[PDB]
Amino acid sequence: STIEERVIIGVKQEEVTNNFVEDLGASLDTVELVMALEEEFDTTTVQAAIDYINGHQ
Amino acid sequence: STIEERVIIGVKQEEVTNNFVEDLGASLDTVELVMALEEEFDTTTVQAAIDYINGHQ
Amino acid sequence: GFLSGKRILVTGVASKLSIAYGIAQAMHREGAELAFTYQNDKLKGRVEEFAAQLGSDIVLQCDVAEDASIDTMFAELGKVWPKFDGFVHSIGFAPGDQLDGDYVNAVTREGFKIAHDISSYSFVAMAKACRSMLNPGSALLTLSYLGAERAIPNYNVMGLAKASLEANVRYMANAMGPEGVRVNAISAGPIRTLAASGIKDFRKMLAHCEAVTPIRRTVTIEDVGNSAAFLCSDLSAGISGEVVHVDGGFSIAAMNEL
Amino acid sequence: GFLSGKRILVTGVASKLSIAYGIAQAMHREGAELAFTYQNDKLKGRVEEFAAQLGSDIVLQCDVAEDASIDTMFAELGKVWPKFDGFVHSIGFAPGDQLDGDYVNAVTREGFKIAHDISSYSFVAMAKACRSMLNPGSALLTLSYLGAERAIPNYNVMGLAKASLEANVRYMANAMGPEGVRVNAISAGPIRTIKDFRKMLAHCEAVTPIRRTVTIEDVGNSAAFLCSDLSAGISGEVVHVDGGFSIAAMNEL
Amino acid sequence: GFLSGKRILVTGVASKLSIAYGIAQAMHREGAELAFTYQNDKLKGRVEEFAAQLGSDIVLQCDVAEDASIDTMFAELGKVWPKFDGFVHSIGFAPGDQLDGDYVNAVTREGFKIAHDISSYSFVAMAKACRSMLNPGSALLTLSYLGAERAIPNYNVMGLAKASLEANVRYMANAMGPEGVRVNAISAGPIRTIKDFRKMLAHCEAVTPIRRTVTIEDVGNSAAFLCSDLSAGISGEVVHVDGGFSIAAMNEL
Amino acid sequence: GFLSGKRILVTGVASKLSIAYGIAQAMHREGAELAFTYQNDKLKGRVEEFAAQLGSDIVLQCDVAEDASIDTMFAELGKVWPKFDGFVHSIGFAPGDQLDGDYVNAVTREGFKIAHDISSYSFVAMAKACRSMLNPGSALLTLSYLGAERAIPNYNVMGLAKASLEANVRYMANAMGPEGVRVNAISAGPIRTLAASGIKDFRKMLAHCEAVTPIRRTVTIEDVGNSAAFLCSDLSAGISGEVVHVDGGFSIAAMNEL
Repeated sequence: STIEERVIIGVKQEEVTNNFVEDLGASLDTVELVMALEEEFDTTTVQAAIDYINGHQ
Repeated sequence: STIEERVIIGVKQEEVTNNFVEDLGASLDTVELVMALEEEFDTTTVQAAIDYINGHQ
Repeated sequence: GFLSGKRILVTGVASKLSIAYGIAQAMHREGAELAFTYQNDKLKGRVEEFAAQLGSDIVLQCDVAEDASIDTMFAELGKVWPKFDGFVHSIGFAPGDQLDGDYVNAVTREGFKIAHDISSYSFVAMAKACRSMLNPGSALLTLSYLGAERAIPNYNVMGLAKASLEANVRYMANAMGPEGVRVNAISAGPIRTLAASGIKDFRKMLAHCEAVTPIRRTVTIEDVGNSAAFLCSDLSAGISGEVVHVDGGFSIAAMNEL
Repeated sequence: GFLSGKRILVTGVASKLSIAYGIAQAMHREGAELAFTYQNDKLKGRVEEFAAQLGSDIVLQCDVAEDASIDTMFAELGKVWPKFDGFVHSIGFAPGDQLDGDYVNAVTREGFKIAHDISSYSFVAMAKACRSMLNPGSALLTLSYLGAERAIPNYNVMGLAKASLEANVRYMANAMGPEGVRVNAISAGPIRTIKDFRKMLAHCEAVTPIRRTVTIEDVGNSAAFLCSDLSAGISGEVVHVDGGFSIAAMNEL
Repeated sequence: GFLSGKRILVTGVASKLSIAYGIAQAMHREGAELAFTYQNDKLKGRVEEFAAQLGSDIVLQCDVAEDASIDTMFAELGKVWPKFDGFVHSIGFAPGDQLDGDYVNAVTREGFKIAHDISSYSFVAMAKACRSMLNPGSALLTLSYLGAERAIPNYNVMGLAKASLEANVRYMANAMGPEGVRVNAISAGPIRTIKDFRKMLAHCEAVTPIRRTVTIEDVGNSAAFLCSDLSAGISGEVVHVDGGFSIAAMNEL
Repeated sequence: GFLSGKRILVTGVASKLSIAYGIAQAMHREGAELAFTYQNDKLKGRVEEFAAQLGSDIVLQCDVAEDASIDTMFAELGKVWPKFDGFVHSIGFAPGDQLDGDYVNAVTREGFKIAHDISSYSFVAMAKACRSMLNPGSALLTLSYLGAERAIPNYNVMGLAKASLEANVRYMANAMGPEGVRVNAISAGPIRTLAASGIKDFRKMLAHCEAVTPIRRTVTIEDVGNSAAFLCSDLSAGISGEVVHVDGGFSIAAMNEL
């Protein structure tokens, strides 16, 4: 599970471009996402699948 | 108001023969009848319009 | 009691053998502090005696006919109560010629206006007037009758007004819910009163109804009082926009030699 | 058709898209003779066009707020139809401010008064005016909405008015029943008659059991049935013509 | 007529006085093609007479307690009508002891089981069996009674069964709606179909708004409407065909 | 408390975050003495802990499937309680394949029999079994759901069973009324539970429902508990054959971006 391979993070594998609310389509749907990624790392776009969650912890 | 004239006691004047539930047509309809006659005298058929309510008081 | 901490305004108390007195009685019993309103000036007597007997100095004239009078009343009530917990709407009236015989015959545009204005709009008018005085956890309650849901002889335009009132309940509960006010109604069975104990039609009626009501009696002002108290307490936090039937089961039965 | 021999007065015809029009068209198709009313001179010509497309030239001025108007209108109709077989009541109004935002905020004594007067009272006001004109077997019909039965946002004081109207149906049915008159209502689903209503309707088609909204045709046919002798066993009823919308719940989920 | 082009299966035809017969007769009149079912051999001949008086000779054995019977019957109907347009469900039963006296005393686990099985489950049991046979625009109809909605003496476990049935209407309407099927019920008033019922009916005519009881004709016509395209906007509904009886209260007084 | 003097049998308690526990909790709080029933043997543990925590030694196996078991249970309950004041029916079940997708597809004759027998007949079976143990002023209560009155996806044959149960209420209230037993139901809104906190479908559902419920939250087991307690107390003497909605107003609203 690489930096891109791990970040868990409703979308088709291919459609989910490493490029959440707008294009990717990842009210409360976006909230349980953080809660799920927060658990497995024990720590606008889909940019944080690399930016926020690699440097931090 | 004679013995027959007084005894107050739903029926047409003429139809109400001095002769309550059966023929005369005078569940609870017959109950308020005693209560009304009991007040103005302060004491099966329509026989008591003479029998019970003349000797008694 | 379970209303300890609650201040409840209570409308239309005018007699001890009455739904509205039964409500006040039960609410006082449950440790609620009370206020009261009265109609014309020639009633301040009785109402002040009733209120005093239920631990209240707060008696206030009001005439829901007029918006003016409702604001005045609430400005005044504001002095002693800066912010309370709800009120009981026990107000309903139709020009007497409306309740007489055939409804299509009897009804008139005027009879309609009054009945609806007094019996239904008054409820919301008073809600508008004290919206911001009302605490979270507040509760409002009005009184209705089977005549809203079924055609009952003579009840005539009151049925329509009551149906309006029952919808008002729903809409009020939906507007005022977001800021913690529950709104509800009791649809009360018939109740023995000096008035009803003064007409063979009503007397024989109430007697017949007794025979066909499942619990085999008419409900009492006490029965209504308890349900009311509950509906204004935090015990009924789950309940809003509901019309609770308090008629011993009468309405849910049919052809009981009915 | 099953209305042949009947004479029916239709109110509320204002455009070819009117519910009232779908009703009149269904009744025409089914053999009814028709008469129409109009609100004010502005709409006279329009209604006259509509009346003609539907086999009729009886077209009477009426404003239901005024007792006199109502009484006049039935007097005039008297000349042509000394005895008709009922009417369709498709009239509802509440001052526009009433119908937007928080209900307790929006509602006012005047709004409430007008709504119930036009939307509810006018129904029995008209029955009153023409009681002795109606044949046995007559039928009266009004139009209602789920806002009577449930709190719907913005519908506000109209809910109360419609609730009053549905009770009116019941008391009228009970009063007039003994002299051979029936009285009923259709509670119509929303009809694709300002993104306010474009999304609403779209979600609507998706949760309504028949998976579309109802048309003025669907309403018209049910209306025609309820005013005919086919509905002889039905009175004081509020029939839901909404493809089942209102008997479904939380069908988003 | 407004049923021309439709094929409708009718259950519960047992005498010329049957509700089911008034229904079939109305549908025949209105141009429907019909098919009928019978319970057991005893009644075969009778139904065959009735089917013939109403333009049909499709007459199939069916016992709705048995899954196999139901499945067979629709297989057979398959040959003639590979695709029909709905059916009328006029089947209700509860062991006779269930239907007399205090409800809690009378009711038993077996009674309850049978009542709900025949009176309520059989309705969806039949839908299940013929789902893929039904055209878009189909309509299914069952018969119900006010005992569903109100406690009526002696009606006992039938009330519960009818209540289950009316909910069944709603869930069936919601399920089958997307593939163009509608599902509804008529709640019929008591029909003059042992002083038990002679007084009951007499007081009934007096408190029913239309001042008479309803006939199998009144029911038949409403039934025919609800199974036709005229009722396209109506689904999941329980229509009261009781002349308004149930919307009236304490009209003795 | 307002249930002081009442002995109430309480069924289907099996977890603290539950309607049935919330009811028992609130009834104990109101000074009612309690008894409990449990299903299979491998549950006597938890139920005995729950009961003890609410001041009760009376725990009793029961399986409403069987008439035998209900009579046994009541013969036993007879020993400690020769004559009580009512029970709470919190029993409902459908074979799990019934609640899955399209109802016409899903339903079967068997699924129907069980669901109705367990969810509706059980209620009356228990009434039949203790009719003569029940004091005047008694009250019975069952639990229902909006699915009785409306078609709700997946709820499937449970809707029918619940509708049966709601009619049972009416008929029971009418049979048992003459000898002083009130019978009623609560139709409860959805409630957060470990179970519902374990499915994105339910989680996002309960969240959405919250947004459209007039009081802007789901009711709580506590909310239901209070209404229940009331409906079994002499405070609700006016009320019989009623299905009280305890869902914060959800059912009386529509198109609330629903």
